[PDB]
Parts: sequence; structure tokens; C-alpha cells
Amino acid sequence: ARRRRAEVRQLQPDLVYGDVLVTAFINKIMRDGKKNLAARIFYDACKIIQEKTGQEPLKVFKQAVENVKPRMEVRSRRVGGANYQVPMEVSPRRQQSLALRWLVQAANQRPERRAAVRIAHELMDAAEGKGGAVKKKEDVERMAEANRAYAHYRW
Amino acid sequence: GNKIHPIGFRLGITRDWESRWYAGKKQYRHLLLEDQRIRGLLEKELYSAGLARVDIERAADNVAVTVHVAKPGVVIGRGGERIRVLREELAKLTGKNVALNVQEVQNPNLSAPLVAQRVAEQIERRFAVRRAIKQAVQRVMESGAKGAKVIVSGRIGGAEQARTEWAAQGRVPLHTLRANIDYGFALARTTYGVLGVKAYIFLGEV
Amino acid sequence: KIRIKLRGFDHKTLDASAQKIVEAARRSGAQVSGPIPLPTRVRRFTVIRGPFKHKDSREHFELRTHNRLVDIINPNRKTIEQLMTLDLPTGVEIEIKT
Amino acid sequence: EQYYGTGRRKEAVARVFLRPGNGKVTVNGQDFNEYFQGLVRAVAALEPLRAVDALGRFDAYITVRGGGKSGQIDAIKLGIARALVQYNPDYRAKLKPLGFLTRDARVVERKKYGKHKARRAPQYSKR
Amino acid sequence: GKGDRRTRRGKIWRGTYGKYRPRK
Amino acid sequence: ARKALIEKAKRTPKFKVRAYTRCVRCGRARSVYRFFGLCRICLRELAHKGQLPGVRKASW
Amino acid sequence: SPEIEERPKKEQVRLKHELERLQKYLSGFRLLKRLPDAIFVVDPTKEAIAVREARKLFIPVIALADTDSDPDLVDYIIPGNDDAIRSIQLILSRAVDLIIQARGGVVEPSPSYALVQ
RNA sequence: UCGCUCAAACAUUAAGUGGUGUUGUGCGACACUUA
RNA sequence: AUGUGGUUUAAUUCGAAGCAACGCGAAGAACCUUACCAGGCCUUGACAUGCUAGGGAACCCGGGUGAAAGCCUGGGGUGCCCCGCGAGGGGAGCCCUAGCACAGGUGCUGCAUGGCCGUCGUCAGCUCGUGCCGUGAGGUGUUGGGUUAAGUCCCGCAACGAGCGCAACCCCCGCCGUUAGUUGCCAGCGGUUCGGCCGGGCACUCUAACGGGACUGCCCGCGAAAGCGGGAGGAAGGAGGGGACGACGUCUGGUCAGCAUGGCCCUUACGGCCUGGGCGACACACGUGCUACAAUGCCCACUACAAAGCGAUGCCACCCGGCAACGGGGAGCUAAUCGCAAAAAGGUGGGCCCAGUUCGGAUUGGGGUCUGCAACCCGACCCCAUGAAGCCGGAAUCGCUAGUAAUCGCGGAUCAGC
Ligand SMILES: [Mg+2]
Ligand SMILES: [Mg+2]
Ligand SMILES: [Mg+2]
Ligand SMILES: [Mg+2]
Ligand SMILES: [Mg+2]
Ligand SMILES: [Mg+2]
Ligand SMILES: [Mg+2]
Ligand SMILES: [Mg+2]
Ligand SMILES: [Mg+2]
Ligand SMILES: [Mg+2]
Ligand SMILES: [Mg+2]
Ligand SMILES: [Mg+2]
Ligand SMILES: [Mg+2]
Ligand SMILES: [Mg+2]
Ligand SMILES: [Mg+2]
Ligand SMILES: [Mg+2]
Ligand SMILES: [Mg+2]
Ligand SMILES: [Mg+2]
Ligand SMILES: [Mg+2]
Ligand SMILES: [Mg+2]
Ligand SMILES: [Mg+2]
Ligand SMILES: [Mg+2]
Ligand SMILES: [Mg+2]
Ligand SMILES: [Mg+2]
Ligand SMILES: [Mg+2]
Ligand SMILES: [Mg+2]
Ligand SMILES: [Mg+2]
Ligand SMILES: [Mg+2]
Ligand SMILES: [Mg+2]
Ligand SMILES: [Mg+2]
Ligand SMILES: [Mg+2]
Ligand SMILES: [Mg+2]
Ligand SMILES: [Mg+2]
Ligand SMILES: [Mg+2]
Ligand SMILES: [Mg+2]
Ligand SMILES: [Mg+2]
Ligand SMILES: [Mg+2]
Ligand SMILES: [Mg+2]
Ligand SMILES: [Mg+2]
Ligand SMILES: [Mg+2]
Ligand SMILES: [Mg+2]
Ligand SMILES: [Mg+2]
Ligand SMILES: [Mg+2]
Ligand SMILES: [Mg+2]
Ligand SMILES: [Mg+2]
Ligand SMILES: [Mg+2]
Ligand SMILES: [Mg+2]
Ligand SMILES: [Mg+2]
Ligand SMILES: [Mg+2]
Ligand SMILES: [Mg+2]
Ligand SMILES: [Mg+2]
Ligand SMILES: [Mg+2]
Ligand SMILES: [Mg+2]
Ligand SMILES: [Mg+2]
Ligand SMILES: [Mg+2]
Ligand SMILES: [Mg+2]
Ligand SMILES: [Mg+2]
Ligand SMILES: [Mg+2]
Ligand SMILES: [Mg+2]
Ligand SMILES: [Mg+2]
Ligand SMILES: [Mg+2]
Ligand SMILES: [Zn+2]
Repeated sequence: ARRRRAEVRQLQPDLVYGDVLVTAFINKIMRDGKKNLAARIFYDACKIIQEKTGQEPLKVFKQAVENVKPRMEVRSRRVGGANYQVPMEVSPRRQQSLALRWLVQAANQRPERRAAVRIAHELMDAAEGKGGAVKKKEDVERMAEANRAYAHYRW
Repeated sequence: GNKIHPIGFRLGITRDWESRWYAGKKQYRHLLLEDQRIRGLLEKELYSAGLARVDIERAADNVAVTVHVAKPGVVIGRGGERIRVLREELAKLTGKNVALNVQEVQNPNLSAPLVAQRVAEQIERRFAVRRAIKQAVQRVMESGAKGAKVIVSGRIGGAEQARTEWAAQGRVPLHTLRANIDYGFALARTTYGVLGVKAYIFLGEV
Repeated sequence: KIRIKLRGFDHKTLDASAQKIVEAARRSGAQVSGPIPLPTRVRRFTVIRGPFKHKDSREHFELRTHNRLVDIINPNRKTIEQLMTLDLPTGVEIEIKT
Repeated sequence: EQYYGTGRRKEAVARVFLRPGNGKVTVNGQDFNEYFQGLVRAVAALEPLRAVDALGRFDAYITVRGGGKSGQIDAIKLGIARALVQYNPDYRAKLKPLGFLTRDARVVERKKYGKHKARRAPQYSKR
Repeated sequence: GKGDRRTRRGKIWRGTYGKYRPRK
Repeated sequence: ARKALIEKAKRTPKFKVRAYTRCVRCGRARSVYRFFGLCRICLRELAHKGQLPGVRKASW
Repeated sequence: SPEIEERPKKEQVRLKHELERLQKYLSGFRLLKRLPDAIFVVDPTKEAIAVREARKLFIPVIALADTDSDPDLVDYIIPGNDDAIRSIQLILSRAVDLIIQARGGVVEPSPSYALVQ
């Protein structure tokens, strides 16, 4: 809208751990409005986490989303009649959004049969430092430093 | 424009059914069917005295055909002959217990349908179409109303291109419910075609 | 023992005739359960406005068919005459059975 | 003795008859963990109980009817709240800020005419 | 498949029952 | 064929699969509600007038 | 009047807001419901907007006027300062004095000296 | 899998003109206008 | 699948033509609906008023030719009023034949029109009265500053008010009570068939009806005013969400096939009837949609949670035949208490194993059921078999700001059935 900034949708905190970031991930997983289905599907991977590594699903989730959090991105902009690919910092919310989002997609990219195992293995490679979603993050940051020339229009 | 019919708009709140009665889902049609042909026959051989609100009531063989008129002196004739033979022709083709409860009209100028049919006739009789609407609205406001509005439409006098003559005074908040504004439609036969008529009288409030 | 049905359209006219019966039966006989409103069976009719083609802006009405129930127990002779004479219905088709 | 409160959401009503005791919770017969199976919102409806610090100390009995499966849960959530607040004025001073006392006006709206789903309009075109 | 002329939801979508669908 | 058809609609000489619905008022060939026996057009016309008992403007 | 029972809080404050602004400007004009036999002013130039009205209505024109003024368009002139409470007071007092002196009961001038400082 | 010419069909237009855009044939490795 | 352009045909009826035509008129094309064609027939008519003349009770059955319409004909029959016991005569109701006036027309013209509708757009606008300025067209007001969803309000203002608009009064969902108790309650007690089935009760759920409530009302901060931001109480704050409501007008918009209608045109046929065919044609193109191209999944067994609606010539619980559609026996129902009804998705368990696949059901062969005079053209629905295109799709492009999108079932209108 042109008037107000429109405030963010303060979502319901986690119903098992107590953290808004986790529930937000469920929503991205949520296909056709099946929260309870996606919730379980998420907790399914949480148990696959303790199966592989003796690590808590909580910090394994934080480390994953953190290493896929895009620091800077290139945005298109007009100037007299031309489009420049200007790089610049992203908003904290958008970083969290894209991170959570890419991860879900990266799970879909995997050959893994079951959804939970896709999110499981992906959450490992993400927290590690190399995965389908992470590489899509490294990619976007490249574009930023590449066009660093056009960074003169910070706006 | 649009402007949904003001009567159908006040249908629930202000004015009540011009034809009030209950019916089962079994014969609602047949009831309203005959109910229709009645008011039609009245509009025909009764328009002489200038009828307006042809109110109707039914329940079980009983039908209160209350007919509001400018001057019932014509709907009764002399002593009781016009009105009597009217009940005759009524149940003559029907079967229900006809009960013509005629009632005068305190002021035809404050009764929209009358005001319309009145001026609408003036046009048919070839008259000053513009000022005819002016006097009509002036007649209603000076009469005692609190709002007036009249609109003809079609070949004014007889011009090729169509036209619509707008004229009104006072207030006519058609968007408000607590207004009680009587609607007054009317035809107008001319040797050159048709001609529409409208009339709005604001009176009630709260 | 006896049961009365008060079907009708306008609830304003249904409330006047339903309250009338409650005063006439109680004030001149045994006990009588007050007006019992039932699920109003409504006929919602949707349809288009313009005569020709206008699959939108359409207008729709609704047929409010109300229902009210009143039960009188002891068959009082005063209540039978009271309701037989002192009645003022109109568009209210009532039906009564034992 | 008992703690009563009214639950409702999406035309899914829910009486709440609570009696201090163990933790056995019956709702329209059956058990709580029995009726609600594989649903995380289940343990969420008991949130009012975790807020008061008395999870296992109350036998609940709720009559929830109509509405959907989850709409009932939200009806139970607000129902239990009115129940425990009925005999506790001080527990409203910590159940309200946590957000519990609201019918949740959020309800499905009428499918508008000309449209398809109260808002979603058919695919616009010009070809 | 909401279009299979021989399935559960196959008849559910067509508003019928038949064999594969329980009927009285 | 408008007049000859409204008359034939009330005839029902042969089988019943010819006694098709037919509006009473303006005698429309289609959009004839069975309850009212009228066409959608004249239906609305009367409804605004108030000549249709119990038929109020729907709003919800 | 005992008719305040109706009228919701809406019309109340609004109608009170009516009275407030109504008196805000009209207070001093409503006392007469006819066309003044004459007009008196503090600065013909500034309020010349009214002078025209009176002029076109043939209403005689009297007004105190400083150098910043238009003498010819005033019937009976009152030359002298105007942008000073001191000079305005001496004139208005003595002027209205002639009003009551031709009327009846010559009273003492209104408490102006205190307001001056 | 890319580069290129040409003749349809479709898309951008309010419409046309032209162009632009994809798939189809044979080879080498937006700008202008609208009795 | 459906509409449309186009082409084809004896006809493939007509209209709407960017947005604002194209699942639109159509909320029901097999004959009907039907407005197009072919053929067989009628031609004061199927229908309104009225007139001259012969005969006749108004009324009912059959026969020959035929697709039917119709064409030719034969038979049974004899009411009421005015004069008489009978005959005989005239009139009203109603008909055939002949004749006159006249009917009828989905034949033109939506730039002849009424009415009704779309549209910009619920957008924030458009005007009148007097006063004032200009020779005048016209201006001012409605401009300006702050604010608002808004010409909302405030302050200022040669302007001062008002009117048509906006808001508000109208209904649903939002908190609770008042009124009524055949909706519901092992909640509290007795029988338990351990089923609110019986007794009992209405506080509570519900069914509808009336009323209160939210008003920038409170405090803090900015402010001249109007007003904005933040916090509490509250079911709900700054219109709470949605609907009804869509101005002066524009689009010479649409509609003479909804209807009314001026004029033009036809009047043994541009009117009327039937049968059959045709809006359903296919080398092609576009719009709107359903269902998929699958492992957040496909086939299957068990279990659970809706709202609203409809139901006498209609909804169908229980029992039997068969694979089943479906049929038959047969109880209840003027319908909060009988039926359509399992809501689906979802919860537990099984096969499946990345394959044109247990995905996908389009196409085609044969055998059945339902409605209807009649399913070749041209209906729906079972069952067995054939198991197609089809790996989330180019240029382009649409919807949607929250209980919305997406996704999953249900009901009606229309209606013989579809
Ligand atoms: Mg006159
Ligand atoms: Mg909260
Ligand atoms: Mg919805
Ligand atoms: Mg709802
Ligand atoms: Mg709704
Ligand atoms: Mg699917
Ligand atoms: Mg069904
Ligand atoms: Mg069986
Ligand atoms: Mg008619
Ligand atoms: Mg003084
Ligand atoms: Mg190319
Ligand atoms: Mg070629
Ligand atoms: Mg070549
Ligand atoms: Mg090369
Ligand atoms: Mg160029
Ligand atoms: Mg040129
Ligand atoms: Mg065509
Ligand atoms: Mg035509
Ligand atoms: Mg056009
Ligand atoms: Mg011919
Ligand atoms: Mg005649
Ligand atoms: Mg004879
Ligand atoms: Mg005879
Ligand atoms: Mg024969
Ligand atoms: Mg004979
Ligand atoms: Mg005779
Ligand atoms: Mg003629
Ligand atoms: Mg037009
Ligand atoms: Mg028109
Ligand atoms: Mg046209
Ligand atoms: Mg002048
Ligand atoms: Mg001059
Ligand atoms: Mg002017
Ligand atoms: Mg202006
Ligand atoms: Mg009570
Ligand atoms: Mg109660
Ligand atoms: Mg205040
Ligand atoms: Mg105060
Ligand atoms: Mg302070
Ligand atoms: Mg204030
Ligand atoms: Mg204030
Ligand atoms: Mg708060
Ligand atoms: Mg309070
Ligand atoms: Mg506000
Ligand atoms: Mg409004
Ligand atoms: Mg015509
Ligand atoms: Mg005519
Ligand atoms: Mg000829
Ligand atoms: Mg159920
Ligand atoms: Mg309802
Ligand atoms: Mg049905
Ligand atoms: Mg059966
Ligand atoms: Mg019954
Ligand atoms: Mg059932
Ligand atoms: Mg499952
Ligand atoms: Mg297969
Ligand atoms: Mg198959
Ligand atoms: Mg067939
Ligand atoms: Mg995707
Ligand atoms: Mg390409
Ligand atoms: Mg049917
Ligand atoms: Zn009609």
C-alpha cells in the first residue's frame, strides 16, 4: 500500500519448543493448509536429527537457517530509463524468509523419497556449510559483490 | 445510473407490502396469479377516479381489496350501485369473498402515484412538458410535503433524439431508509411513441 | 394436551397474534407454555438484474416463513370461547391439533 | 465447587465442566488424548492449564458440538479459560495479557456473487 | 484421481456410489 | 411465434413432456421459477413494488 | 429547555459548537435585525470591504482613519492615529458618550484605562 | 546445444502498420498512424 | 467439458464485439423449449371484440387413408328462459360453413422510445439560492493550511447557507442477559438393554425475537482546533469483518427475442399445425473451466468432526436377487424429533518402489440398468476390456493482503430425465 508500512503478522510461538522461527518453517512446509500434517513432518526430521547426530534439533535448525541467511542481494532499479543491478543489505525479516524458504525447496530438490528425510539431510548440509539451499545463498551474494560497481546508488 | 427501486428498498422497514397475505408453498402462485388479475382489472375500470394504493389482504377465502382513491365519489356512484356492481364483476370471475373497502385520500398532491399519473396525463393531452413538471413539484411542496422530485423521459414534444427532463426541490435522500418516500411511476401514450414518468415525495422520518 | 401452530410471514404480526393467544389462554384457564419460536424456514431466491446479459450485479430476495408454537394443557371452556371470539389474525395461517 | 465456562468459535460451541482432581479429561465421552490424535493443537487447548500451573490436578468434562475438528479445540481453549477464571479473579490478571479471552472474530465470510470465493474473481481476459 | 470412473473419490465427485463405493 | 406459443403451453394435448414451464405474467419461455410461476424479470419487478408477500430484500 | 433529553452526544457537542462559533462572530450584530442608519470603523482602509457595502447601499460612512487611508471615500472623516489603543480609546469613549448624552443618563466611561496597559 | 535467413500460427495494442518474442523451413559446427 | 471466430450445410436460428462479448441471453437444445430448413397440411385462422345468414342441446365414441397435422364420414344424444297439455317459434351459452370489419408476426429500426442493466466506481465528485468580481463566456463558494476511507472534520477565507452524494438508521457473524421450552445434559440421583432410551429439569448448548454494548470514553506525549501515535479495562478499538446501498452524468453503451412501444414491411402468406432434421456439423483458432502428468503420493480396510438447504404426485431408512446401476416388498413424513447423509481431507494398518508406472482415464469393442410416445443422429449411469496425450510447460499473462489464497466435501434453483 501507498499509505502505511503494514505491520508484520506476529505468528504463534512454537507449540513444542517455544520459538516463532520454528512455526514459521512449518508454514512454508504447509501445503494446502495442513498445519498438523506439516508439523509432524517437521518433528519427524527432528527425530532423524538425533538418529544421525546426538545433537538437539533446536540448534541444528538455527545453524542451518543461519548459514543460508543471505547477507546482501541485488535489486533492479530504474534511472532515467535504465535498469541497474544494485546490491545492498537485506531486511532481517526477508533474510529469515528466504532462508526458511530456500531450505524447503532444497529438500524438494533432493532424491530422498520421504519428505521428512529430505528436510533431515538438508538441515544437516545447511548447518554444516554446504547444501542445495546454501549454494543458492552463496550464489546470490556473488551477484552482490560482482555488481559492486553499481553500488554507488545505495538509495 | 442504477438507483434500485426505492420501494423495494424500503420494502422491509418503511412501507409494507402493497399486497399483504400469507400462502403455502402449495398454491402461492395461483393465489398471487389471481391476486394480480384483480388489481389489473381495477387499474382498468377504476382509474377514472384515479386509484393508487390497491392494498390487498388474504388468508382463507377472505380478500380485503382496500382501494385508496382521490375521490371515492365515483367508485360508489349514487347511494350504492357503482361499488355494488364492482363487487359483482369481482367475484364474478373469482370465487373468494370480495370485500371492497374503499378509502379516500387526504391529499392527492402528497400521493406520489397520483401526482405522476396526473402530470403524465397532461403530456398525453399535449401540454407544456417542462413547466408541467415545475408546477407538479411546486404543487407538492406548497401542498405540505418536505421533498419532491419528478422526471419525464423520451421524445419531449416529438424530437428525434431522446431526452430526460430533471426537476425537483426540497430533499430526497434516496439513500436513507427513514424517509418514507412514495414512488410514483406512470406511462404516457403519445401519437409518436412512449414516455416515462417518475415522482418522489419525501414525507416521513425516524 | 392441545398444541397450536402459528405459521406466518411478518414476525411483527406473528408476535402480536402469538402474544394475544398467550394472554387469552393463561388469563382464563390452566397453564400454557409461552411462544416457542422454531427454525425459520427461509426461501432464498437469487437472480440476475438486467433483462439481457449481466452475469453480475445480480439481485436476490428471501421468503421469511416464521414459526411459533404454543401449548395449552387443560381444555378450559373459557379459553375455547376466548380464542374463538377474541382473535385478530390476518396473514397468520394457524393450525391446531390435540 | 465446579469451574464452568463457555467455548465457541466457527459455530463450534463447547461447555466446560471442570472439577478439581487428577487430570482425567472427558469431552463428549472418550478421553482427550483419545479423541484428539495426531494434532499438535490438542496440547495447545490445555494451554490455560499450563498458565495456571495446574496441569495434572483437574478433571475436565466438556460438551463441544458443531463446527470442525479444530474449531472445537479453539472452543475448548477459551472454554477452559472462562472455567478457571470463574473461580479466580487473579488468574484473569495473567490469562488476559497472554491473550485468551476472545471469541476470535475470525470467521468465514459470504461467497460474493459475480466472484468465485468471496474474493477470488474468475480469470480476467480480453482476447 | 477425481476422474477415474472406477475409484473411491471417482464416484464421490460424480455424486454416485456403485460397487467400489459403499451403498445400502 | 409468441402468442400462439403461450396458448400452446397451456394446451398439453399430447404427452406430458410438452407441458414445459411458462411464465404467467409476461409469458416468458425460460427462467420460469416453478414456485412463483413467473420469469426472473417480472419477478424482480413485482418484488420492488411490494406485490410479492414475504419477499424481502435479501442481505447477509 | 426541557428538550435536551433527546439529541445524542453527537448532535449535542456539534450544536454546542454551533453556538460557540455563532457567538464567536455574531456577538454584537444580532442585537439589530435591520439595516444600520450608519457605520463606524477603526481603519477605513483595512475594512474597506464593508465600506463598499455601506457605500453602495448609500449608508453614510464615518470612521477613524490614520495616514494609511483613503479620505475621499469617507463621508464624515475622523483623522488621527488608529494603530494604538491609546488613540482608539479616547475617540470611542468620547464618541459613544455623545450617543448616551443624546439618549439619557450620562454614565461614566467604561473601564478602559486598566485594559490599556 | 548455439548463430542465421525466410514463410505461418499465436502473444504485446483499444485497433491497424511495422517491429519485437516462441515454435514451424533449409544450412555451418517499443515506433508510427487512426476519412 | 462449454462459449466464440471460422469453415461447411437444404438449415447448421438470432443477439452481445477492447476493458464493460465469449460456463454470456440460457436458472436445463432428444420431439417440446424453437425463433432455421425439407416435406405434408390450414388460411377469417391457436388467441381478443363485433356483424349479416342456414342449421344445431352445450356434450361423448368409433372407422377408412396417413408419420402426425389434417382430410372425407358415420353413430349414441336432445338441458334452461318466453306462449301451449302436445306441435312450433325466438334468445343466451357453444360450434361447423359461407362473407365483412379484423387477428397474428421471435419481420426491420436500441441513433424513434419507456422500463430495466453494465460502466468509470464507493471513485470524491456534481450543483442550486443570494451576495460579490468580470463587457461577457464565467469566476468566487468547492481555492488555501492540518487531517481523513471521503467536498470527513477543524482553522483561515468575499463570501453565507442549503441540496444530490459520503457517513448513519437495515440484516449476519462478534460478549452477555431478558422471553419460551419435545435441541441438548451419568452433568445430580434411580432402571441400564450401560443407547439422554424412562423419570425429571432448564440454570447451560441450541432454536429465533427483544435489548444493552464501543462513545477518542480513560491516561501519557505532539496539537490552536480538528486529529495521530503508544498503554489499560473490554468479546470487540479508532468504519471490528462482510453484505444491502452504487450521485450530475459519460460510454449516440446493451436490450424492439422479457415486456410495453412510434413508424416502416407481410397478410390464402414474413401468420398457424405436425413429423423428421438442425443450434450437437469439423482441415483450424481463441476465451472460461474439470481432471492429471504422482511418493507431503496412488489402490484399499476400520474410525471421527460440518453449515445451510430441499423433500405428496416427492426425500427414502429395514429385508431379498446380482459384480452393479437398478428393481420389488414396505414402515415414517403438512416436515428443529421421518429421509437425502458416510461430509471430504484427515487418525491406525497393507501392498506399492521412480516405472508412461497400482500415476494418468481419454479413446474404442461387447453386455446391462434408469426416465421418457421416442436416447442412431442426440441423455445420463453401471461392468468387463482396450489402458492415449501427458515429466509442473516458451513469448505472454490472471487471482489474492487473512480466516483471504490455496485446498476438501455438501445443498438448492433450474429440472421428465440431463
Ligand atoms: Mg395542470
Ligand atoms: Mg495475544
Ligand atoms: Mg472460505
Ligand atoms: Mg459463519
Ligand atoms: Mg456465510
Ligand atoms: Mg489432486
Ligand atoms: Mg446429492
Ligand atoms: Mg443388497
Ligand atoms: Mg403483461
Ligand atoms: Mg472601553
Ligand atoms: Mg527464430
Ligand atoms: Mg512450410
Ligand atoms: Mg538453404
Ligand atoms: Mg561452431
Ligand atoms: Mg521506429
Ligand atoms: Mg499515411
Ligand atoms: Mg457465428
Ligand atoms: Mg434480431
Ligand atoms: Mg459496440
Ligand atoms: Mg417453404
Ligand atoms: Mg367475441
Ligand atoms: Mg343434430
Ligand atoms: Mg338445442
Ligand atoms: Mg379417426
Ligand atoms: Mg347420429
Ligand atoms: Mg336461436
Ligand atoms: Mg394489422
Ligand atoms: Mg441505447
Ligand atoms: Mg434505453
Ligand atoms: Mg448493437
Ligand atoms: Mg456586472
Ligand atoms: Mg469596460
Ligand atoms: Mg457562477
Ligand atoms: Mg468551481
Ligand atoms: Mg427465562
Ligand atoms: Mg436459558
Ligand atoms: Mg475527546
Ligand atoms: Mg470528558
Ligand atoms: Mg500529565
Ligand atoms: Mg475532540
Ligand atoms: Mg481533543
Ligand atoms: Mg490490547
Ligand atoms: Mg471497562
Ligand atoms: Mg477515527
Ligand atoms: Mg450508501
Ligand atoms: Mg417496434
Ligand atoms: Mg400497439
Ligand atoms: Mg406469396
Ligand atoms: Mg456427524
Ligand atoms: Mg440459515
Ligand atoms: Mg433437488
Ligand atoms: Mg430403496
Ligand atoms: Mg410431523
Ligand atoms: Mg440423515
Ligand atoms: Mg493419511
Ligand atoms: Mg496403470
Ligand atoms: Mg484404470
Ligand atoms: Mg445413445
Ligand atoms: Mg514450485
Ligand atoms: Mg526461448
Ligand atoms: Mg426433479
Ligand atoms: Zn415474466
